[PDB]
Amino acid sequence: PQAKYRHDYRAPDYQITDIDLTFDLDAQKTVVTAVSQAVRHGASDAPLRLNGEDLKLVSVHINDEPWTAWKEEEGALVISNLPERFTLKIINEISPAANTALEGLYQSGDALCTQCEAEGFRHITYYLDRPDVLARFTTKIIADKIKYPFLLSNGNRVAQGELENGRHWVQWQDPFPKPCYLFALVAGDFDVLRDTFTTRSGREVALELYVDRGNLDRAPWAMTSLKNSMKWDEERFGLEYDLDIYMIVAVDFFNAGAMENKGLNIFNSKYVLARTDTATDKDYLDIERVIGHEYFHNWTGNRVTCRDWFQLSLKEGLTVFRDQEFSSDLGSRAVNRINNVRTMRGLQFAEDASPMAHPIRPDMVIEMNNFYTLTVYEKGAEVIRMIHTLLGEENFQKGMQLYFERHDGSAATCDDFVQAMEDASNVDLSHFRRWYSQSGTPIVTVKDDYNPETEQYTLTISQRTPATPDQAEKQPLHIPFAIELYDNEGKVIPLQKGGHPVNSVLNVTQAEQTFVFDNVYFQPVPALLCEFSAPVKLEYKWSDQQLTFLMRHARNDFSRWDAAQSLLATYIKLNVARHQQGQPLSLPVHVADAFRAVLLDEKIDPALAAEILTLPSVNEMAELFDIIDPIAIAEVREALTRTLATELADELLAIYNANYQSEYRVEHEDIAKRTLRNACLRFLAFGETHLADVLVSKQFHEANNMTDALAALSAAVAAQLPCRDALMQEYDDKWHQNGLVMDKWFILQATSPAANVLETVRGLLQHRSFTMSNPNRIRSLIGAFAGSNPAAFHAEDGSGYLFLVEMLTDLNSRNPQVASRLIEPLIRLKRYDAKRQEKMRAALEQLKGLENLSGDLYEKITKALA
Ligand SMILES: CC(C)C[C@H](N)C(=O)O
Ligand code: NA
Ligand code: NA
Ligand code: NA
Ligand code: NA
Ligand code: NA
Ligand code: NA
Ligand code: NA
Ligand code: NA
Ligand code: NA
Ligand code: NA
Ligand code: NA
Ligand SMILES: [Zn+2]
Repeated sequence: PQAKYRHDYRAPDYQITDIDLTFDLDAQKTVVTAVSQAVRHGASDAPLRLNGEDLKLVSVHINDEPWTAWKEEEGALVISNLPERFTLKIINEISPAANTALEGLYQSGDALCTQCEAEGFRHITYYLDRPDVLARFTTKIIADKIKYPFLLSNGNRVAQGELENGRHWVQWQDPFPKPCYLFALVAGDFDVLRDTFTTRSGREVALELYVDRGNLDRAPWAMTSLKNSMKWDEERFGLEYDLDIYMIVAVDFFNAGAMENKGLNIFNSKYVLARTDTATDKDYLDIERVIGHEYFHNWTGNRVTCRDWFQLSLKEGLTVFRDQEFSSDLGSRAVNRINNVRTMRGLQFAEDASPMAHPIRPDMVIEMNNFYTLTVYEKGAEVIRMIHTLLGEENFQKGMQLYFERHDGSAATCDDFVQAMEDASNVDLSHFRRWYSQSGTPIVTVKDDYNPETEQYTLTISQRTPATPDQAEKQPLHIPFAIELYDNEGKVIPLQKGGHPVNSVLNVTQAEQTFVFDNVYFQPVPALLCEFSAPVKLEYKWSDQQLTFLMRHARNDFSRWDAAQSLLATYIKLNVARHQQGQPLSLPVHVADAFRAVLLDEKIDPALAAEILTLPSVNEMAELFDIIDPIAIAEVREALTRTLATELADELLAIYNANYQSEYRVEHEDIAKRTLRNACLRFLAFGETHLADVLVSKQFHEANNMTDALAALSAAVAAQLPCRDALMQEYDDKWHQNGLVMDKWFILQATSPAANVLETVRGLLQHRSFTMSNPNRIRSLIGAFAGSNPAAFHAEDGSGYLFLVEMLTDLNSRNPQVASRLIEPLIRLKRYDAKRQEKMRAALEQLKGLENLSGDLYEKITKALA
C-alpha cells in the first residue's frame, strides 16, 4: 500500500456534473445503476479512471453503447477512448450484509445505511471518488415495503411508486452539487420525531429525527439541540439552513461519531439518544456539541467543501471551532475552554510527539481514515482560534463572509481560507500559514525582569519546536501570546510602552525576542498564555505563591484553573519520582490550603470550582514527562486524591451537602452545582472507608438521574469500596438490554484499578451486552482498557499488550477503522522504558506479520517500528 502526497494534487482529467442512481436494495445483494454525465477536461488520450472497491461489475455503457474499451485493475475501472462529453452508465452489485467494515452501504441492525466519508462511495459504485468532483445527485431507491418502509436520501422527494411483489420506491433530488463523500442512503423502519424550525428570513424547515422503534422518548433533546444549533448559526455567523427538510438518522452501528451528509445526517445513536435516567449531563452536552457540529458543516464543509483530503482541517478545524463557540456561548465558556485545553495538552500533544505526528494539513497519507485526528480536529480548531485571536471577532466574521462569497459552491483549500481571512482583515498571515505545514508542539520559554528604577517589565520569550518523526526541519511560528500583568492587590496593570497602549496579545514571531512594558508601577505577577492563546508548551519558572495568587485573583476563570494546573504539575512530578523510590506522597501544606480556599470561596462559580477540583487525568499527567511511568502516574493520582480527601474532609462534605439538588434539570447552573457536588464525592470516596461506602451507595440508590447514579458508581469502582460489586451487578441487571447505557459500565470495568482487571475484561468479552460486531461496545470495553487504563494496559508482564494483539488480530479483518483506532496505545512505545518498549515492539512485529494486514494498521505499525 502506497502513500499519497499532497504536492501531487492535480485537477482531474474528467468531471462529472450530474449522477442519477438507482438502488435495487436487498441486504444480500443490492444492484446499483449509476448514470453519470461526464466531461473531459484533460487530454483526448487520457482514460477515465474510476475508483471502485469490492464491486461486482455487470455492465458499462457510454451513450447507451455497450463499451469494449475498458479494463478493471486493482481498485479501479479504467475506460479509454471516450468522447469529450458523454453519459456513463455503470451497473454493479454489492453486498451490504457482508460489509463488516461499515464503510459504504452496510447494515445497522435491520436498517441499511451508508458511510461514504472519506472514500466509501467507491464501495457502492465506480466513481470519481474525490472531493473536487461535485455533481448533482438524484437517487431512486427500490425496496421491500415491509422491511424498509422509509427510504431516504439527500434532498427532497420528487417521485414515489409502488410495485408488484410488495416492493416500493422513492426518488430524491438534491439541488446542490456535492462530492460523493456527502451522499447518504438510509432504508428501514423507524419512529420519527417531527418538528419545524423557521429561519430568520422566513424559510420553514421540516425537521425529522429517525430512531429505532421504541426510542422516541430519547429523541427530544437532540431535536431541541438541532433547533438551538440553527438559531445560533444565524445569530453568531449569519448563516441559515438552505433546504426544505433536515433529516437525522440515529444508527447503533457506526465507526465514528456522526456525519454531515447534506440534508440527511447519519449519527451514532450515542450522540442522539438521551433521557434523564439513561444519559449524564456530559452526554447531554456531547449530544448538543455533535448535533451542532454536523449542522455547522452545512456551510463549513458542504456549501464550501475540500479540494482534496489533505485539506480536511479546512472543514474539520473550522467546524470544531464553531462547535466550541456554540457550546461556549450557550453554556459556560470557561468550562468549555478548560476541557478543550485538557484535550489538547493531554491527548493532542501526545499525538504530536508520536510516530503518527502530522501537520494539521498533512503531506503524506496512506489511509485517509487514519487522519481524522486530534491534530486535524482539535489542533485545527486552535489554529482557527489563533486567527480569531489575531483578527478580533468582527474581522474574523468579515473573513468568514469573504470565504463564503469566494468559494460557495466549490471545493477549496486551507490556503484559500487563510487568504480570505487575510484579505478581509488586512492582517498579514503569511508567516501564520506555517501552522498548517509544520508538525509538533512548540515550546515557549519565558523569562522576566522587573526594573524598579525605570518601572519597566521585560519579558524575554523564546520558541522552538523539536524535530518530529515526520519532519527534520522546524522554524519559528507566528505565536499569539496573550498576557495580563497583576499588581499586589490583584488589579490589572495597564500594558503600555512610550506612552501608548500595547495590545495584550504579543506577536511572538522569532526564535527569541524581548518585550518591554513601561509604567509598571509594581513587580507583576503575570498571567501567561492567557486562555491558552496558542497550542504550545509554556516553560516559565513559576513560584507556588505566584500560582496561588493567580488562583485567587486572576480575572479570567480559565487562568485560575490553569494556575492550579501548574501548581499541581510540580507536585505530580515530585510524587512520580517518589513512587519510583518507594516513598509516600509528599505535598506541602500551603498547596492543600490553596484547594481548601477554592472549596470555601463563595464568590467562585461552582463550574470553575468543580474543574479546579478535578485532578488532571492520567493522560494529562503523562504529558508532564519525557518517559512515561504509567503505574506511578496512576498511583500518584490516587494518592493525591486520598491525601486531599483526608486533609479537606470536613470542607468536602460540607460542599457536597450544600450543593444537593432535589429537582434534576439540564440547565447550566444546575449542571455546575452537580459537577461540584460530584467532584466532592469523588474525594470523599477516597477518604474514610465507612463514610465513603455510605455516601456512595446512598447516592447511587437515591439518584433520580444517571449523572448522580454514575458518579456514585464510578467512585465505588475507583476507590474499590465494599458496595462496588453489588452496585455494578444492580446496574447490569437493570440496564443490560440497553447498549448505550452499558457502554458506561464497560468503561468502568475497563478502567477499574483492581489487580485482576484484565481477567475481568477478558471475561466480559462473553458478556450478554457485549459484541465484537458493534464499534461502540468494542470501544467502551477494549478501547477504554488500552487507552484509559494505562496502568493495566502497561502491566510489566506484557499481558495488556498481548490482549490487544489478540483483539486486533480479529478487528484487522472485521473492521480496520476500529482496529486502527485501538492500536494507538501501542504506537506510543517510544515514550516508555526499554523493557516495555521491547514488549510493545514485539507486539507490533506480530501484527505486522498478519495475513491480509489492512492499510489502516500498516500505516501506523510501519511508522511505529521505524
Ligand atoms: C469520518 C466522518 C464520520 C467524520 C465527520 N465528517 C465529522 O467530522 O463529524
Ligand atoms: Na479519446
Ligand atoms: Na463536477
Ligand atoms: Na462536509
Ligand atoms: Na456562555
Ligand atoms: Na474534548
Ligand atoms: Na469540546
Ligand atoms: Na480503506
Ligand atoms: Na500576507
Ligand atoms: Na524573573
Ligand atoms: Na499524554
Ligand atoms: Na455477547
Ligand atoms: Zn466534522
